Amino acid sequence: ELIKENMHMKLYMEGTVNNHHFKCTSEGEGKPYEGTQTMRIKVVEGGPLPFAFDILATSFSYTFINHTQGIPDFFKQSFPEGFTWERVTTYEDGGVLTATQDTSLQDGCLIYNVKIRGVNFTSNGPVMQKKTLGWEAGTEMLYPADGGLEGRSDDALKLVGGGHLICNLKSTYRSKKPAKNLKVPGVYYVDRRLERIKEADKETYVEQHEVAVARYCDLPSKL
Repeated sequence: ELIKENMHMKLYMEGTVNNHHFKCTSEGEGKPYEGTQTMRIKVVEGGPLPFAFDILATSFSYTFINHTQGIPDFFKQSFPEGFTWERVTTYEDGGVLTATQDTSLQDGCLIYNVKIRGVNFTSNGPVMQKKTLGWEAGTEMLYPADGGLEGRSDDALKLVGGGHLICNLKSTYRSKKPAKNLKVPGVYYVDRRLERIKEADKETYVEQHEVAVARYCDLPSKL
């Protein structure tokens, strides 16, 4: 098939957070049908970043979700054309980060092109002060909306001192195939655990791992 048991990826990211410009690149690999993946990330312009790398972590890969129980897989079905994602992330203490991503497949390698714009982060808040300690595991709900899918989650960012900062994610997923080799699923959920494995040099080198598994809701139904 086009999405093999093992797949590699390359990513290019550019953006600005509170008017601080940066670029990142990454390379990695994963098992798309197991829902696991690793990325080795470099900040290649604008490093060291004057803000928590964690706010970028969820912008570095939907092809690597284990879609269990035969859930129609909008992402894997989109190849060879690929798909795009876009998102607004709203932090409860003010910051808003928008992201646009193109996912393509080129000579057997997944290629990600991501652009990020973050504004209104409080200068003495935990993001700008680099007082974060990674993400809690989380659940995204995905549902069909306008010949595509949308997604929603509320995620918890760990803070120095043991607290959490919550943000809300609203995503839209659009296939580059025009619904002709694409079966779109019903409402479903993706459970994820994204972990930072290594970092060096003021977060200008970061290794990240994610496991992501899609599921219907299991619970018994009276109807």
